[PDB]
Amino acid sequence: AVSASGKWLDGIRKWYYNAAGFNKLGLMRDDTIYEDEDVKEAIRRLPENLYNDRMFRIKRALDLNLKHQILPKEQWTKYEEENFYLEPYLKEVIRERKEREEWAKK
Amino acid sequence: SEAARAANNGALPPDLSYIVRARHGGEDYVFSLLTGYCEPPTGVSLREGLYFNPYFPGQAIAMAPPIYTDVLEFDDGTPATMSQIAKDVCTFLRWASEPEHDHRKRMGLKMLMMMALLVPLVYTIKRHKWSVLKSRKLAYRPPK
Amino acid sequence: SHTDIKVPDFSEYRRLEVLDSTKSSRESSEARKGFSYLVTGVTTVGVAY
Amino acid sequence: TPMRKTNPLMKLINHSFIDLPTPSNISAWWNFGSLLGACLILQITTGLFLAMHYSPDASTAFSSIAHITRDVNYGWIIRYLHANGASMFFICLFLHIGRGLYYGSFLYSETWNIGIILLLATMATAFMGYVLPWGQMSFWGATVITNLLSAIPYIGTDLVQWIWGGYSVDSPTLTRFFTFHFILPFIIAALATLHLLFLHETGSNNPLGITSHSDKITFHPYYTIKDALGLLLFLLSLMTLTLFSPDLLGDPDNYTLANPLNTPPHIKPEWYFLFAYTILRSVPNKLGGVLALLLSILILAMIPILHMSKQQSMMFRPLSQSLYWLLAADLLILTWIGGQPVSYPFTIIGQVASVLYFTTILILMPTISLIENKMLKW
Amino acid sequence: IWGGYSVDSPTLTRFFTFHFILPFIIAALATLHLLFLHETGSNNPLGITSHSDK
Amino acid sequence: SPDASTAFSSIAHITRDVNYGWIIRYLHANGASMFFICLFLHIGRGLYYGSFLY
Amino acid sequence: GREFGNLTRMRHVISYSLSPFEQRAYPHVFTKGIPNVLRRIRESFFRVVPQFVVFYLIYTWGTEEFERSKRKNPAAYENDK
Amino acid sequence: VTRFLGPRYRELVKNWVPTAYTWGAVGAVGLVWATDWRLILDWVPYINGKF
Amino acid sequence: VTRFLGPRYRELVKNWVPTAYTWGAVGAVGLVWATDWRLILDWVPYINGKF
Amino acid sequence: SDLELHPPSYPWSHRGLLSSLDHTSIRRGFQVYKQVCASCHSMDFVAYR
Amino acid sequence: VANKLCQSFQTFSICYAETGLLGAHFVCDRMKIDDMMFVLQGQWMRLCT
Amino acid sequence: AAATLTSKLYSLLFRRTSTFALTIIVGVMFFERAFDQGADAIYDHINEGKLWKHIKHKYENK
Ligand SMILES: CCCCCCCCCCCCCCCCC[C@@H](O)O[C@H](CO[C@H](O)CCCCCCCCCCCCCCC)COP(=O)(O)OCC[N+](C)(C)C
Ligand code: HEC
Ligand code: HEM
Ligand code: HEM
Ligand code: HEM
Repeated sequence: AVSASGKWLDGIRKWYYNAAGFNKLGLMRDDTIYEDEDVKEAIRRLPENLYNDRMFRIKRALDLNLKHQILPKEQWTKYEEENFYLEPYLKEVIRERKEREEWAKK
Repeated sequence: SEAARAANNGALPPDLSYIVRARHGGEDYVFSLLTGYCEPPTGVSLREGLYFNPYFPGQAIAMAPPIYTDVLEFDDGTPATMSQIAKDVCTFLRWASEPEHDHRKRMGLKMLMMMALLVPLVYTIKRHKWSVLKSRKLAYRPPK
Repeated sequence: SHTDIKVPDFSEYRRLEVLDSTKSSRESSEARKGFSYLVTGVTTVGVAY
Repeated sequence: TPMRKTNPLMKLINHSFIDLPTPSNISAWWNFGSLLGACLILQITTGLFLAMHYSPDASTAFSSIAHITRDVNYGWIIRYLHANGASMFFICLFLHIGRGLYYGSFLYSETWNIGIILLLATMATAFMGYVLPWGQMSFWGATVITNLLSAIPYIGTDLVQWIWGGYSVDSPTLTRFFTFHFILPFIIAALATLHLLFLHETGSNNPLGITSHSDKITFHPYYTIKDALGLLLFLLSLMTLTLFSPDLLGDPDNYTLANPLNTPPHIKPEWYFLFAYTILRSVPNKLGGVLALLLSILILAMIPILHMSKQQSMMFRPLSQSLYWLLAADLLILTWIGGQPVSYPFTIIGQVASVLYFTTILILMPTISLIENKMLKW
Repeated sequence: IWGGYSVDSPTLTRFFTFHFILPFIIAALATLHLLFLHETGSNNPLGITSHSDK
Repeated sequence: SPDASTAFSSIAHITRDVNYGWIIRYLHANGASMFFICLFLHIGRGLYYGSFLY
Repeated sequence: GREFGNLTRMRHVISYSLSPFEQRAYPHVFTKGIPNVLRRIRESFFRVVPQFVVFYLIYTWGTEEFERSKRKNPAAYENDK
Repeated sequence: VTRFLGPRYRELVKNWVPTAYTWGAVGAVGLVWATDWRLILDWVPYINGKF
Repeated sequence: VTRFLGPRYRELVKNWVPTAYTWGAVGAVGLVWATDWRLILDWVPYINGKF
Repeated sequence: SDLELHPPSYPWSHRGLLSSLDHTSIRRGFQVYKQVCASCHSMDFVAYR
Repeated sequence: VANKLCQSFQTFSICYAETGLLGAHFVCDRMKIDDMMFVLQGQWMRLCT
Repeated sequence: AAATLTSKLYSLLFRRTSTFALTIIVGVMFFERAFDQGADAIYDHINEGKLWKHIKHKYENK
């Protein structure tokens, strides 16, 4: 609930965001998430163009990892640049699982 | 071993076949053992059969000082300094403990040359097989 | 489209002998392949020894 | 219609080796796994030629090895390749487990557990095999390790004498250990087959941690020569350890005959066990030291349960990476402490290192994982 | 094979090792044996194919 | 114990001093002959019922 | 059921390549390779080394402390008398 | 882990309780017989061929 | 068996004979080198590691 | 109580990676062994071969 | 067609004044793309000898 | 224009894999002896007077 200290939180989140290396590979935040079955169904529900963008950026990341190189500095993902595309879908899936479970315990 | 102990104040003289590799520091421990025999420091005393060699862990070895000048005469005719003698002893013990030393050094020389030859070649072969992946481009072409 | 695509230049990676877009590669190919086959051929000798 | 697809043996080889997809971006660390697969063969073949001269009687076990190192032609190279070979085996093993702990490979829980059981098998194998030479450290290590079994509260000594085959360690114990040491590695091989069996229906993990289905590639063209180079470097490091400095990973005193009567000073077990041994040194209680010992290796099974991050690899999560290298440094600390006599400085550092070793991976890691979760806004 | 000019202790140790190791090879080859057997199915005493009554 | 001297004495050790050792030695030594009975019959049925076509 | 035809769906990701014989085994090593290895090591430093340095510190301190107590023990007898 | 507790899971565990004690009796008596445990076997009315 | 006779089979075997000379030379020279046969090796101009 | 003195390193002739034992020193050292050493010490595993 | 491989194909030689392109051209089911290759190259090999 | 020595080495040999294996084994046939006497000459060179085979003269053949 902090104010300016919350801006400080934005600062440390930005620094930690640059501490994570996926920006070096062009990845969006959501590409990095571990793909358990909930995430699997979450990816299944993605719109085709977005799913294509995801698969291609994943290939670009793996390909850069092949030759142990790095994406050029101009092309790095920026902290404000990201679109958190997978969140609504994954939240729908997880909420559905929690609903099925809460029904299942009764 | 019992008669050996009885002949030696209960002490048992160790087999010398592995004496170099057995003790820490190897042959280096033995020469230093055969050399140091300082008279005991003031404030300490020992059993009359015991002898004060500091390098020995008990610091009171039962062994009598085995060697000194001209205990022996080499057939080579080289002088019998106790240092020369102790050096020859540690050398011969070092061989008795590692007979395969020379052949091992030889193979070692051969293997280094061999590996020195093989590594660049096999690594170059890996670079060759992998070059198609290392160099490959890829692009993204949405229809619109 | 079906024609818009074109291969990006690979001249940076290419062997020095074939860099130009003029000379026939048919003669050089025996040399290019011959070098690498010579390498594998020596390596097989080492492994055999 | 290739013949690989037809004949069943060629089918299975077409699966396990020639054709199975792998992530393209696999690095040098995964190679260690295959190296372990290689090491076992060596440890068999080489060892197979030591069993042809070794006599498992207590009265002649030592002289027979003298017979091998001296009388037998080219016996010493087999001896040293074998002994150093076990050390390389555990080095590749530790690096392998560290790789599996670092990149979040533990999520393949069944493969993980088979790896743990296979680990315990290799440990028992190395122990009984180290008992075989019948030197000072061998005999004494056996007495010290065996007594731990005596720790168990009710069954204890009856069970311990059941291992000894007598009141005290002697020839029958040596013969038994020769048999189990002979038999265990092949069981380790069958487990390894199970290990690869569970492994391949999901596929090998990649360093990024993202699924690599988009960039799968056949194993034969690339990783066979990559593993050829890794095996070549392995043989390089092994031959350098054997032909130049055979002894330094070993311990002098083994070249002395075992004495039931006399007791050796430093009494240090061979280095790969040392850290575990420190834990025994750390807890004053007997049974408590035993349970802490069993927890020292079992603890690996609890790791998947303790996982909290929504990602696999540490590489995108630097804080946990720092905890990881703290853990490695701590293992170096224990591994060094195992080589030292009890004294004021060592006992305090050993206890702190052990407690830190348990607390860093039962507490700190999940919590900083949660912190890394909150920092990335999900 | 003898390891010497006559049968003696080293030979007995040889045979102890080989006799100790062969059966475990025999098990793996037996797994190959069943592996070439099960993809076609077991034979029946009549010799007629018996898919109708498996 | 696989040595030219100690082997036979070790066998007497198995047959006598070892608990239930003779039962093991005889189940083993006769178990091999049973293994060859079962094996010869096992080959014989193959020679008979034409299982050799596999 | 995870053969290459059975794998993930993916769409218009065109990829280019070359024959190994068409290209040298060690392109741009001096100009591009070494600096790359350097940026890699520079990323690795602070995440790896300092904790090992802490190991060196605890090591030297423990050795100096054991060696201190051991040889000052007679010196402890000296201040004793 | 929290999900496992619940109104029907109590019912289920209660349904499997008799089976649980029964197999527990199976493991206990089976252990006592496999081990020739002397302590309880001294107490059994007829199984006393042990001396 | 009988079917393998035929003029094209003759043409084919004639096409593959030199390859058999090559592999036969490979196996022969390789066998001699591996066992270091004294009788065959000495005849060679330079290989005289044996005494 | 106090630990034994640690032996000094020495420039042994064979300490080097390619260095080898000088056989004359082995000869003379064996000549020392034959009576100065052998009067009580033994070598169970070494023969006149 | 035996286990039903290639759907449709043709061999071609698009020669030019300077070079040319020998080769083959075929349609594939997703699962058979490897097998359709293994035969093709083999046929070339079969003509190489 | 003129063929490179690697090419003359190629078409005469490498194009057929059996000839390739053959030249490999012959190459091993010379390389074994060459590497042998070479490395032995080196190891002999490092320590003249230490190895007994040259020490034999002080006592050999009566
Ligand atoms: C410890 C457990 C593991 C064992 C240790 C393994 C150690 C090996 C590590 C070293 C790496 C070796 C790999 C190096 C590459 C091998 C050579 C191979 O690539 O040769 C290929 C082909 O191989 C050879 O051509 C055929 C064999 C030639 C040599 C045969 C020698 C005898 C070997 C027989 C051994 C059989 C095993 C049983 C023992 C008798 C060449 O293919 P390619 O370069 O792409 O194209 C060439 C085009 N040509 C042929 C038309 C010119
Ligand atoms: C019989 C007189 C005697 C002679 C002469 C003698 N030794 Fe010793 N040596 C002993 C005895 C007794 C011990 C055991 C000392 C002890 O147990 O404290 C011993 C100990 C040793 C040790 C150290 C063993 C240990 O436990 O530290 C070495 C090394 C050794 N002898 C080798 C030699 C060498 C080299 C010589 C040089 C000629 C030599 N011996 C001559 C009697 C002798
Ligand atoms: C993963 C598998 C194995 C490992 C890690 C291993 C490790 C070891 C170790 C550490 C020793 C102690 C030697 C020493 O320190 O001097 C040893 C000795 C021995 N090993 Fe193995 N071993 C393995 C498998 C085998 C196999 C399959 C055999 C089959 C014969 C075998 C036979 C022997 C024998 C007979 C000895 C004692 C002989 C001697 O030391 O001279 N081992 N082994
Ligand atoms: C002799 C011992 C072992 C052998 C021969 C062996 C064999 C293998 C092989 C061949 C692989 C293929 C992938 C690779 O090589 O990286 C593999 C992977 C794997 N191993 Fe092992 N293994 C051994 C021990 C262990 C141990 C002790 C563990 C865990 C404590 C373990 C856990 C794993 C895991 C989790 C993978 C999956 C790799 C991935 O997900 O990418 N293994 N193993
Ligand atoms: C350790 C040795 C052997 C083992 C463990 C073994 C095991 C088996 C088993 C379990 C079967 C399944 C059918 C049955 O049980 O009758 C089988 C089938 C068969 N075996 Fe064996 N066998 C062995 C030795 C042999 C030998 C020595 C031969 C031939 C000389 C042989 C040839 C066959 C044949 C032809 C079949 C096909 C039977 C059918 O299709 O019904 N096996 N084997």
